[PDB]
Amino acid sequence: KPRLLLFSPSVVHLGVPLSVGVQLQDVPRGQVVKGSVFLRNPSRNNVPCSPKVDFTLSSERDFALLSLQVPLKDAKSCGLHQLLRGPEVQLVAHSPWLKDSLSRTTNIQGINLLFSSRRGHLFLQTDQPIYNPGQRVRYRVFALDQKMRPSTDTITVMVENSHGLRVRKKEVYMPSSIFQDDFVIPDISEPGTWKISARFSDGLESNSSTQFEVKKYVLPNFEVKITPGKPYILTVPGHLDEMQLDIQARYIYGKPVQGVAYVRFGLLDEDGKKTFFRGLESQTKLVNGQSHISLSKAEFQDALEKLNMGITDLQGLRLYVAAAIIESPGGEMEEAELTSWYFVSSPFSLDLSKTKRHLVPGAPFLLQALVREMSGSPASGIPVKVSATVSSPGSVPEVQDIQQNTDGSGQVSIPIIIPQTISELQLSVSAGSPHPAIARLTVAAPPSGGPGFLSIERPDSRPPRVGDTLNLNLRAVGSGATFSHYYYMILSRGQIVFMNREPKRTLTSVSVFVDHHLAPSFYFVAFYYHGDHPVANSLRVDVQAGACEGKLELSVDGAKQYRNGESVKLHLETDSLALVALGALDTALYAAGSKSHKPLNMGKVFEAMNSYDLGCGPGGGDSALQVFQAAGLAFSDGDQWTLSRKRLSCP
Amino acid sequence: LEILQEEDLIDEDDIPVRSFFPENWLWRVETVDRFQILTLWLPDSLTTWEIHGLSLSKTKGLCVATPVQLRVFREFHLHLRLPMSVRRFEQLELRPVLYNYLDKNLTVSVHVSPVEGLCLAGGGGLAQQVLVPAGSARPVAFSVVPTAAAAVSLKVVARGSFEFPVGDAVSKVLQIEKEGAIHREELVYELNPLDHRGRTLEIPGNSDPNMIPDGDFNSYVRVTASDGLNVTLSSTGRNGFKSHALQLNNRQIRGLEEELQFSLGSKINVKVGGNSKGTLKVLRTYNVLDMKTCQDLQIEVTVKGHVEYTMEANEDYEDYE
Amino acid sequence: SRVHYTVCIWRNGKVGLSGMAIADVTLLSGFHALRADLEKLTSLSDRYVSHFETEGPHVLLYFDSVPTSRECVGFEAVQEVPVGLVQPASATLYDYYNPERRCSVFYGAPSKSRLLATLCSAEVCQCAEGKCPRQRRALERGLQDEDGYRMKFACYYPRVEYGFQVKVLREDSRAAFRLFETKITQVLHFTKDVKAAANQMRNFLVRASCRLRLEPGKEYLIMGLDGATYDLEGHPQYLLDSNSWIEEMPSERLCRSTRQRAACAQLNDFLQEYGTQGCQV
Amino acid sequence: SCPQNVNISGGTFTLSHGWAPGSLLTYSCPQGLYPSPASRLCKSSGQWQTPKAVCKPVRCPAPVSFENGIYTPRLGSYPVGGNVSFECEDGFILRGSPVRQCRPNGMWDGETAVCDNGAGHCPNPGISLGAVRTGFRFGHGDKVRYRCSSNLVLTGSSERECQGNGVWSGTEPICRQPYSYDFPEDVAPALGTSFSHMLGGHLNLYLLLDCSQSVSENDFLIFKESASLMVDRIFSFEINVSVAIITFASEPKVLMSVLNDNSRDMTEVISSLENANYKDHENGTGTNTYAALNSVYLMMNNQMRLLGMETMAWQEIRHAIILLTDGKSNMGGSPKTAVDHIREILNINQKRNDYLDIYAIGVGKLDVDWRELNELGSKKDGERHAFILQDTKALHQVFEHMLD
Ligand SMILES: *[C@@H]1O[C@H](CO)[C@@H](O)[C@H](O)[C@H]1NC(C)=O
Ligand SMILES: *[C@@H]1O[C@H](CO)[C@@H](O)[C@H](O)[C@H]1NC(C)=O
Ligand SMILES: *[C@@H]1O[C@H](CO)[C@@H](O)[C@H](O)[C@H]1NC(C)=O
Ligand SMILES: [Mg+2]
Repeated sequence: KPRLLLFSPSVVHLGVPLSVGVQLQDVPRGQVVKGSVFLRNPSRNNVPCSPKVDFTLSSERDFALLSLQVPLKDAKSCGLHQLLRGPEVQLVAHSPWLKDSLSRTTNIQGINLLFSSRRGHLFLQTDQPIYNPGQRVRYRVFALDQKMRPSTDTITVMVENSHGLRVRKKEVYMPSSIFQDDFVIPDISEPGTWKISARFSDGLESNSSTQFEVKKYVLPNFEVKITPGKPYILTVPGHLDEMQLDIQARYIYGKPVQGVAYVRFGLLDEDGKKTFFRGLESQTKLVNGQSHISLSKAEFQDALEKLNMGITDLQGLRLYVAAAIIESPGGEMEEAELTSWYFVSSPFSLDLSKTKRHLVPGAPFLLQALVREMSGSPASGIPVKVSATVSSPGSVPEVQDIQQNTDGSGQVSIPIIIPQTISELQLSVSAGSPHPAIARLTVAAPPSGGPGFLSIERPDSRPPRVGDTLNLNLRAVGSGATFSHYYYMILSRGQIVFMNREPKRTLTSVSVFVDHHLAPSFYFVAFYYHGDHPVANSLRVDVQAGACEGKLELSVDGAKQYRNGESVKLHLETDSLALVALGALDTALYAAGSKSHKPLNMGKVFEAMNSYDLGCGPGGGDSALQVFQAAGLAFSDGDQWTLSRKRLSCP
Repeated sequence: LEILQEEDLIDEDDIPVRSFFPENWLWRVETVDRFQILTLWLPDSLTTWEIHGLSLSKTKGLCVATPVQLRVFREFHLHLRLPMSVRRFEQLELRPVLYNYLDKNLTVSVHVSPVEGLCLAGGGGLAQQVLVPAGSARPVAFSVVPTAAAAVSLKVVARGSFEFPVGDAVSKVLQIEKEGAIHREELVYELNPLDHRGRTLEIPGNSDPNMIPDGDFNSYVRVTASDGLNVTLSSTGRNGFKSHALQLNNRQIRGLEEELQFSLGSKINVKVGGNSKGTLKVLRTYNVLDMKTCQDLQIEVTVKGHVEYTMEANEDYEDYE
Repeated sequence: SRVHYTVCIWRNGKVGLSGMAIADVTLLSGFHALRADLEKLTSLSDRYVSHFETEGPHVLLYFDSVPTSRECVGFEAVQEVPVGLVQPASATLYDYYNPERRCSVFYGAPSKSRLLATLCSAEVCQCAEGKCPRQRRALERGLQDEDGYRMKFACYYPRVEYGFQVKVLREDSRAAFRLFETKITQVLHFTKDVKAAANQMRNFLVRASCRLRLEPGKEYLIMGLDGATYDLEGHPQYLLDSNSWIEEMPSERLCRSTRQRAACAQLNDFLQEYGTQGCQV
Repeated sequence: SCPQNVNISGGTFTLSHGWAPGSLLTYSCPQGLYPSPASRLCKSSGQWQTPKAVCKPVRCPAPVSFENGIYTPRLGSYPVGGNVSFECEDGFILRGSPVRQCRPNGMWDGETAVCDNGAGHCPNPGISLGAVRTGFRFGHGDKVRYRCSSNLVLTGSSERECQGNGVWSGTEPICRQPYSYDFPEDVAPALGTSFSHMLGGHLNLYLLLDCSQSVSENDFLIFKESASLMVDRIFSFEINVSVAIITFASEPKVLMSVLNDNSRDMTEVISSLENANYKDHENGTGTNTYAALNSVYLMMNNQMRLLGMETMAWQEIRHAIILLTDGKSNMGGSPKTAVDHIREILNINQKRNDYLDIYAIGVGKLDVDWRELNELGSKKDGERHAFILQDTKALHQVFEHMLD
């Protein structure tokens, strides 16, 4: 009857603290326990790999979060570096309570974990996106720990050329967490995309890299952009929407380009092979930097006929538009290419990845969809129709029809009601009209006769902001109220950050304070115990409106209309002493580049936060072990323990 | 018949030349104590500068600021774009373009400052007369046969009339590549250190008849780590005896194919080690005389008529000396 | 006034081409094409170009069919300002589908040359662009020497670093220059070419566009600035341009004529004093 | 006669033979300005011939390029009295004067600004203001080629090679303007340092004096005076030296030789120098610098023969040549040819380069050519050998304080 619970992330990262959750159950009120938890050897040999940390838990305090440290010296000495086959390790909890109470053969309870040397966040940016051969290349890397604080650990950068051969390598100490460096591209180097990689010296797998392009080019004077009238082409048999483009050419310093535009059309497939339309080439004189050309109906039909292609065959193809504008009388040539144009059967796209699977019977099913305009920003105010067909629970199936428009940014939350003893649920989601986007998903049901169920209801479907408190409702379903409390934890960046206990009540609430470090996605895992069988449910919550912990603001005094050689009073504003890194880039580099490389912004940093997340889907599971595995934890209660994850990817 | 203005122009000395054209600037890293003002001096390039920004602080983590677009515009300038490739003794046609964005007709005398190493038209002293209508642009064609064989500074200058005091001057260093074209001589040698016969190998010295004097001889070694080579390349050289040792495997395997610049005149030797199936590719580059108007396209412009020169470019007897 | 252009186009490779091609000819410095001629050109059924656009010194023509043979078409332009300096222009022909498959052609003025004349020999060569040699005639015209005009030209400006009296063996034309192979009668002065001596060959070259004539079998006095061409044989080879003094030597009879005694005698007096004594400065 | 409308704005002018045909008009402007045109010719009674006249301001060269750094303010050509500041990016340590002020002579002050990271085998030679450099690799055995810009003339080394000892071969090039000259105060320490390297054994010193028509009788007198103080000072150091006096013209004349043993006596050399006159050079008034250098070479060969091929007594013999000329070599060929003979016979290499220094002190303001003086003078790192002084007063001034 008494039990000891062991909670820990499925993957342990070397050199950074590990959070271990420990818990009791059904223990006498006056009873207390003693013990220590430590990482043991992968059992190929037997040497402890971490210092022992004590825990003192009782009836009134039956939970505690232990910050178990895993120093690199102990990991190297005990034999993790000498391991064979895969990278596993064992975490066990040692306490005489097991033998004293449960009369177990051993006083050791543990889990199987994967150990990876990846740690810290490494960011690095180069001088320019594109360079000429024989041109000096400058770059710098930033070293940051788990909490993105500046890190002083030594790092080993390297440079790989276009062919992939290493060209440079520097093992550099970190006094200021920034390492500036420069090198010269060989004058005989062929065009290609070079790569600069940076790793922590003791972290083998912590390689963060950036890429820059090398090409024989000269700086352009103006850039040409081709913007389609609509980023989609409707190819439904009933009608085909007109194809129209607005070709613009403007001098980079602002003024429009005067010249002519040479437009060549063609069909481009997914592989990349482009078949040009012989004929229909349009040449126009740019009037106010712009030329508005369009493809007619009969012209396009004849073009398809010449290639012996049908409208119904245009599935997945792309209408390829290329331009080569000649400045007049300047004579300069600049080329623009269009490849985003896609033949589609519906002007909308449905993303159902947010829809939780394996949902509990007896509680509302939260269908969540993202109505994103095809190759565009999320759409707002677009109706969504879903037909829910509850499969036979013993009677005839029933069809439930709910309609709800998109509140904003494509977010639609449709709480369909699921009856008890449901065999399986079939959903058919349709959004937009006419020519809707059809998305179909089917979900099974948990096995009948289970020990119970837990439901997590989130009244506010809008994503929480930074610093905004989030409250969830927990309700046990399908079992008696033998238990007195349930327990919940919050997972961010693959580490257990919070643990608490809430007493069982009626229509209960659990409040979670969304800290900044919990962004951009944290897992909420809650579970209770019906006798000796665990039942759990994990809800994934994403955090939007990501912003820096501090702030950095650049501003230029006055209007942005200067003259060459004049003075600029650039303004920097922040809230603390910061190693501000600056860089002024000529805009023409973006135009000359074959592929436009977006600069470093908060999106990449927040993705770097999410790169350490161990989550597997939007949460939920048939059993407690499945819920914990999807969340990214390892659970062992002495009788049932989840196996170590087969792969980090969790396909 | 056409009216020409002479020496009533700007003095050419007041016109401010533009010479700083950096692709990127402001690469410094600064410590801001919650407030700092930088007095940046804008370069002479006429584009828009997207000033990036990243913050790294010990207490507030990391932040990336929104880039600031910064625009520089002169409203009348001589934009000049040098050709990507300019070989010595090869005729190129410089194309300075005068963009007149004002609201008045402008008459400008365009000329290239005569410099040693450049064979211009008529010695480089003549100034070409062009007129740029308001809100338009005109190109001026200067034909140059560079005999310098080295980088040289040209300074194209545009001089308006004294009635309308405008003008611009641009001074970019024009790197002259040396005579002939570049040739590549790669040499492939499979590297099996297990076989004792492959332990020591020597690459033959280069004796190329068509190699041009001052052939910028650069050697790069491309050695592949695919299977732990300790290839040590030893070589006597005119400059000196230099040997740099390559350890490609480093007791590790992540795309460790290596490349290192190798500075030799003629001779080269190999000392192999380890156990692997690596490949050595010493790459030699040097100038060569070779040729290729397209073989596919061709074009010919023939002109007939009377063209009036400005009495300073007529190459004939003065008849009274 | 009005100058008639003629842009010609054809293709030979036949492989890798896409047919339609873009013509981009740049007119002379002070010329803009007549739009009437071009619109008449494009209004014809077999116009050979589907589109055109010209502004100032630029003319754009879209050739939608480039065949094997030489088909071509011409238009007429007008002059705005006199051409400031004699120089060829550039005309470029682009490929419609692969503009990187291009090649420009240099076309000269109606009578001038295609490329800048340069006296190129060995592995280093000199800028041949400049002015015509004068071929000064004072004794032949009968004008008496004033203030030592030959001596002033030799010693004051342009100072001469080489001076010889040469007998012209032959007249030949190579590339853009007319080569006069000459034999050294005497070496008056030399800064470079320390190996100058009597009865030695020296190549004197002048641009073919000029009318300078050095009759073979006659002696002339040539002075001027050096050249850096080396003749590819070893001896420095001199070029004739501005700052070069060329005078026809006194013969048995033209110096006999009445007004020419003083002139020919004074030139020979310069000969012996300058060759023997020097600049005296 | 010639027209009298030959006035210059802001300055004066002088004439050689009045307004008669063939007279040479000389233009002069105050310091900080350069005459333009420099001189006019009255022609054969025609209008004045020039190779409106205005004293255009002096303008120092502006930095064409500044590798790995910025320079403020940025101008096309800095005027007199202007300042320029040279600070460069992080990781690069500046060398030379960060602040350089354009002196009225058309030259900056202080060493040329350059910052080097030190990765290269040799120190960064840098881009001198007004010049350009080709080749950004500082490896051992590598080379850099310099080219001037606009109308500047290159004085110094047009090609430098990174030698094994970590010092680039040749001197640091300095693009100069044709009108630019040298102040005595600037050039006295340079001469002192070069002669200090020379004195660091027995030394051979040859003094070459100009006595053509272009140099005047008073000008030659000041030349003789400066030579006399020069030989007086070197004998005051109690160092074994032999000095020879050569005064050259259309045909060179030898007033003293190193073969004679009297060259090691102060009274003998001063008596020989004072006996010099202008009459002996009046019959022939050319400037055959090559002939003078050939006479020096003949002295070299005679000392060779009398001393011996491999005798130590000659191996420790150092040679320093001084030329007080107006830089108008107009006969005998290129003077550089004889310098090639001297270097060949002395077996000049990277090690024996200490045994030969050639000083080419130009004097005058009208017909002094920078290329000739630079070509004659020797080229060594950190030292200047080619000089131009506007007046012989400046020549006497620089010599009388030349040593310390
Ligand atoms: C680290 O290196 C591995 C092996 O080359 C590569 O697959 C992986 O993408 C890298 N990780 C990054 C770039 O985050
Ligand atoms: C400029 O030239 C145009 C074209 O000849 C003429 O119509 C116009 O009046 C002129 N002046 C202005 C101020 O635009
Ligand atoms: C390569 O050189 C290292 C230098 O430490 C040496 O220890 C090693 O044995 C060599 N490589 C192999 C594969 O033996
Ligand atoms: Mg003289």
